[PDB]
Formats: sequence, C-alpha cells, structure tokens
Amino acid sequence: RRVVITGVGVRAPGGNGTRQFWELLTSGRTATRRISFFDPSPYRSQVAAEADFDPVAEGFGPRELDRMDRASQFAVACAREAFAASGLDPDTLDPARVGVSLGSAVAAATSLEREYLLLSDSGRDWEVDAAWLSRHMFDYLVPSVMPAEVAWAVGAEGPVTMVSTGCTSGLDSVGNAVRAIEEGSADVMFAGAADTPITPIVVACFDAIRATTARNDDPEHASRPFDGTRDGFVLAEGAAMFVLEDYDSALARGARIHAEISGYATRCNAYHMTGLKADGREMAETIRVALDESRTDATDIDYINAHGSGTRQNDRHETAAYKRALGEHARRTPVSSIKSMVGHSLGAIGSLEIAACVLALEHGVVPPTANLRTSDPECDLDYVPLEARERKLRSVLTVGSGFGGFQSAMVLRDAETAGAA
Amino acid sequence: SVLITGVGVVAPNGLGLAPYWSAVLDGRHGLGPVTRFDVSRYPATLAGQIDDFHAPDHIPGRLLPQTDPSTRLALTAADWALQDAKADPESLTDYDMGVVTANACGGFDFTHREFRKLWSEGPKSVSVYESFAWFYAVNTGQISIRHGMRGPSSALVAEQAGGLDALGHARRTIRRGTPLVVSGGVDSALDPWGWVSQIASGRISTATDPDRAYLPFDERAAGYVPGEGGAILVLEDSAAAEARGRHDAYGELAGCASTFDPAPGSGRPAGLERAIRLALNDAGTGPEDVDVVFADGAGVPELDAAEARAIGRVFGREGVPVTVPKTTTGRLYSGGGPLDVVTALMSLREGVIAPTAGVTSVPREYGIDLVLGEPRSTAPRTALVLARGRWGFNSAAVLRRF
Ligand SMILES: [Mg+2]
Ligand code: NA
Repeated sequence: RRVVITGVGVRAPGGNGTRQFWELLTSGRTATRRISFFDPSPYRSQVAAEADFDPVAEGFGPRELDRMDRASQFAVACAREAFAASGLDPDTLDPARVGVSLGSAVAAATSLEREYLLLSDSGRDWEVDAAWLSRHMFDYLVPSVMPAEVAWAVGAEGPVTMVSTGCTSGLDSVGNAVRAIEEGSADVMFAGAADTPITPIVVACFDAIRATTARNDDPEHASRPFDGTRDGFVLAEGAAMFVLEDYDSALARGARIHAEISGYATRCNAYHMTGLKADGREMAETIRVALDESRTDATDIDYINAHGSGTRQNDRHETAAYKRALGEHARRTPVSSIKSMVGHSLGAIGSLEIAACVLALEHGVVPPTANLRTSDPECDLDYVPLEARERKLRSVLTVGSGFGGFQSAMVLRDAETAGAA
Repeated sequence: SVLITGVGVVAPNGLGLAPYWSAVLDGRHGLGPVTRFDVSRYPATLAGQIDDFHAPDHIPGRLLPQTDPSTRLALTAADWALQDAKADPESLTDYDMGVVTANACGGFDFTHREFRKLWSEGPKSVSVYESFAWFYAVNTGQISIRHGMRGPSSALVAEQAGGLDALGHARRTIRRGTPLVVSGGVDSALDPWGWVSQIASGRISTATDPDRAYLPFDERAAGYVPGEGGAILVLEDSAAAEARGRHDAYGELAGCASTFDPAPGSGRPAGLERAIRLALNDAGTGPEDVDVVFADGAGVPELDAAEARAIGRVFGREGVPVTVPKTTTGRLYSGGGPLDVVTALMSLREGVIAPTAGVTSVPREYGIDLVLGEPRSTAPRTALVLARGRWGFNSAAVLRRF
C-alpha cells in the first residue's frame, strides 16, 4: 500500500508556517543569531536558530502551557496546522485508524533544566528537595507525553509512539508512520518531529566535543555546510508535522497530494557514537535501498536535500556517500543543506527537511546552501551556494545522519510522478 | 515466522536468566529499600535494585566512562542474549543484523551528574560523553557498535508500553528482510532526581514492607514499586534461523498490536481490549486459544480494574489464567514488556505458569483467575503479554510454544 502526504505544518526559526518557511529558504537569508533564551557568555558556541513562538497566540490555555514542555507546544501546533491543511474531515475519521509517530532527539531537555534548578537549588544538592517537585516532573523524565499530546489534539487512538534516533528522528518518525500505513496498522498518520534544545545543558554538551561552531562574532553566517572554513553546526529548535494516508483513499476523497513517500530506509555505522568514516559506506547503502524500494533510478533524482550539519566530518562524509550511491549522477544533481539557514534542530531537522522537499516539489525551486563561499576539495559536488535555483523537481532525495551511527534516507515524488508510477 | 532464539535478563531478583527464573518460580522478589542514596527523606523508599552487578566485571574498561547504569545493563543483557542464541555477529552479514530497543528515562543518572557539574562548576566541566550517554537512542547505538550490526535499527519511547512496541517493531523489520534483530529494553532511574521524578507520577507505592508494596489486583493495591533492569532478546527469521544451524528456540512472536486511549475526559473506553483483539487477529488465534495472560499489573486500583475489565471482555471473567510475575521485580518501564515476554516464553517452555507474588486477596470485582503462590502446571502453549504506558499507551503480544 502506498502512502502520501496531504497536509503540512511547520514551526521553524524565522518560518512560522509553510509560507514564511518557504519564503525564508528561497530568499537564502538566515535565521541564525546570538542566543537570547539565556546568557551565552559562559559557553563556546553562543549562536543558535531560535524560533519566534507565541503559545498564547497559538491558542494554548493556562494548564496546557504550565503542563507541556516547549517541544510539545511546537509539535501540537504543527499537527493542528497539518490537520487543517489536509482538509481531512474530523467527523468522518475513525480514531481507531489514526495514529501518531513523533520524533525527538532531546525531547524535554528545556523543562528538565528548568526543574533541575528548583530541585537542586541551582546545582547545590545531589539529594534534591521534593518540596520543589513539579507536578509534571515525570513527564519530562519520560518524554512519551509528547506523542500523547499530539494524539489528543488530533483524536488519534491507533498506534501512537515516539521515535528517538538522535539526529535522524525527523526522518525515522515519518518512515515509521509510512510503515504503519503500508502494513495496514493505520489509515491516517500524523507524523513529524520537534526539538527545543536551546538550553545550557545541550549547548554545554556540544561545546565539550566542539561539535558546534565557535564563530560567535558573525551569527548570521555561522552555519556553513560544505564550506572550507566550516567549524561545526549551529544549534537550533523547530518542528514539523505531516498528515499521511492511504494513496487510494487520499485520491478517493479528492485530497491534495503534496507528495508520495515512495521510499525510506535506515542503516547503522556500527563505527562510533558520534564519529563518522570518510567512506560513507552505510549511508550509500541506505540511499541504495531507499531508491530500490522507490523503484526510481538514481538518475531520476532531481535534487538532494543533504544532511549538511556543517561539521568537518559530516559534510565530507555524505559527499562520499552520494558519489558511492549515485555514481556519476551525484555530480549532476543539485545538493543543499537548509541547516545553513535554519540551523541544526537535531531530531526535528529531518521533518523540516521533508517539509522543504515537499515545498520544493511544488514550487520548483531548490533552496541554496547559504554562507557557502570558500570551496572544500573534499566536498567537490554542487551545493547550490548562496542563491536559490529554478528547477523542475519530480523526484527528490533527503538523508540524515545522527549520533549512534544511524543513517536514513527518504525518496519523495510529486503527484504527477506518482500517478505515472 | 519470527522466533525468539536467545534471551538476556538483568533483573532485581536475578542477574541472568537462570537466577531470575529460579526466583520467579520460588516467589523471591528483589525488592527493598533504596540504597543508591538517602531515601528516608522522600515519601517512596522501595525499589527493585540490582545489587550483584559490578559493571567493570561485565563491561570493557573503555565503555565504563561513557555509559550510564542503564546502558551497561543493556549491553550485558544484549551480549548474553547473542550467546544464548549461539549467534556470532562476526560470522553474520553486518547489514543482516538490526537493533530495536525501547528507552523510557535514558541515561538519567549520567545526565543528572552532568547537570550538577554545569551549575556547580561551569560548562567546561561537562563530560565529552554527555552528548550521547543520555539520549534515548543510546542503547541501540551502543549495542549496534559493539556487535557490528548495521541493518535497520531504532529506539522508541512509550513509557512501559515501549518495550513491547520495540519487540513488535523488530518483528516488522525481520519480516521486511532483516534476518536477525536484537530487541528489548532496560531502564534505571535510581538517582535522587530520577526518584523524585517517578514519585511525581503519583503512582508510586509509599509502603515500607517489601513483601507488601507492589500488589497488582490485590484489594490493598496502593501503587507500583519502581525497578531497574530488563531484558534483551534475539529475534530472527525462522528460515534464516534453521539455515544458521539454530534449530532450538524459546517460541514464536505470533502477533503484536498497539493502540492509544482516548483523551482524558472523553469518557470513551480504553483501548486495551482493542489492542488484545488486534494482536490475536495478527496471530490468527482466537480468545479460546489463549492459555495464559501476563497482565500489565499496574498495582494502581483504578488501572487494575480497567485491565481486569478488558481481559474479562475478551476471555470472559475468570476465563483465563492471569499472572503478574513483575511483582518480584517491580516495574522496569522499557524493561518490563521484554522481561514479561521472557517470563512467558519460559512458562511455555517449562510447561508451568510463573506465579504472582505478594497478592493475597483479589476483589471479586476484577473477576480474574490469578495464579498466586506456586507455579500452576497447566502446560500452556499460547500466551498473551500486555503492557500499558502512562497517558494511554496499550501494547499486546501473543507468543507460541516452539
Ligand atoms: Mg537531508
Ligand atoms: Na535485588
């Protein structure tokens, strides 16, 4: 059974909603600035891509705001937006056939740090004081509440779960939902991801391994994937949600088919928890398998939404994987990293990337890799630097890499191409 | 056909399958006061601790610095499961081996210490391992790297329902083309913050008598007792298994299913009954075929009543033996489902139903046939395993005798 996307919802830095989101990407401008959620002075990487979010304006009541972590607020806001755009009639829906697959790398990191200060008296006590125990503490300890929150918003009663595979969560959560619908475990799925990691503990853990950029003097150009002067990714927050359903059913109801997820696959490094080999062997195989399921030849790929975190090892890593899987076609296919503009929102980024591909497939414009000014010999492909590029897209590829060794890839094609499949 | 060829258990009442199975059949629990820190200053004080596990004796000195207690237990469990199945990762195609685990708390002990150093000393004191020792995917990635498994892998989070969901997720993967999949879960949150966090659940027993604190389905039920540990098991394609030379297994994972309860206030019925019937259909087996039900065993009155009611609706009141061996270990979150599965397979293999400890009086209201005291020798061939996760997660799994 085939799965398609009928609705999209996005909450990215400088992109509240698909319109603004797309306006930002095609404009090539960035949303990476100096961190304002707290004082970055004590840390190495003091820049991040922060999303302008107003919970009250989104429609959350007092209990919901006091209850849910920032990441769940983003997820739910996106699920609602996707539900709305899908046009899927709530009344005709059978809750027992509606599921949820939410991805998240660090989940409630923000609420944990907030509560940690009250419990420990700002790090003074190991034996925390239960007198300052939040009534929601358990739900920050065990993030399961995130998928639940979304399920309650959309009326889901089918398979509901959280996929947490590091920086590939955004892709694996959608892939999981695709498998759910294909296997017949659900007819409608609300899938996507969200992460709100801009918090001291996360920044400090990335500084420890120097994974993030130390370029604090020029925040607007801090994220520079594939660039010769790159020195790490830029920490970001964000979320995106999609409405997925049976292909025939979406056609039958006359829904708008934003795209068909014709292929998805994931494999592991079995190499190192954060390190990567230059060969890109595993990712190549992942792309091969995804293409195999999709039945689409490598030469059909019209664009590749890269991982492109901006770290030395990563960018060079996937470049090798592309040439290994796409062969010569790798050199004659546009590749670009939206992280150059929205930063790396960890588990959320994969979903934002899927949303970006869907938007590209429709508008026929390939988003550029901003800040790409100095070329790197190890990254000798075409990364569409600085300016967007007009191009007819029918079949696109998107991949991601995450701590733990995870390598995932997904193939997205438009309705036109799907109907011809 | 997906078989369970190898199991690895790390439980509060037994480090390893043999010790565990022995304690279960004998009703010995591994419950007691928390000694990881001073619990006398908190409302809840009892937990299922594993006290005979010294990481350095099971984990390579290289991994000790970067692993949380939960991960060390998972790696130990995983290794034992692979050799129990006589499976050599080095002798198998890397891409033909996957890893699917569930994780509820992640490396919380580890992250708590990193939070303290950050605000006590400063960001420069944060460990270079904090970046991957805490996140929920940690146990999948570490198991993957240690055994050179490169096939499709994942990590799921759904509180105590996750462990069963992980197993079902593995079944899906195997059926799509990956011959072997390591699956399971292990949790541990026995640090002051993790402890206080669990207490915030509002469902933790404040009893002081270890023999009478976790009493699912008992009229004196007053909350569950937290525990640390779990299980990892090796699942694989029937054909690939026999071809591998592995003709011996624990059982078959016949069917799986996950549902989610309606939002709070909807008044609509829970989805546990639906999950059960979905799992039975997937397995191609009817209610009458089930010989034993390993209940979630919430230990919280309102939840026990809900569960007893769903079981009754499917198999009829007192219509099928019900048991809750976790009374001997406590709730292990992502480890609970996996351990229940192991306990069920052992019951099928040994021809006896693992008994429930502690419970002495089951309310007529629940209408269930609970196995208490001694193991009941009914020689079951099909078992149903149930697990629920906080906020409404339901998970059911049907197993068959090999
Ligand atoms: Mg990508
Ligand atoms: Na013990």
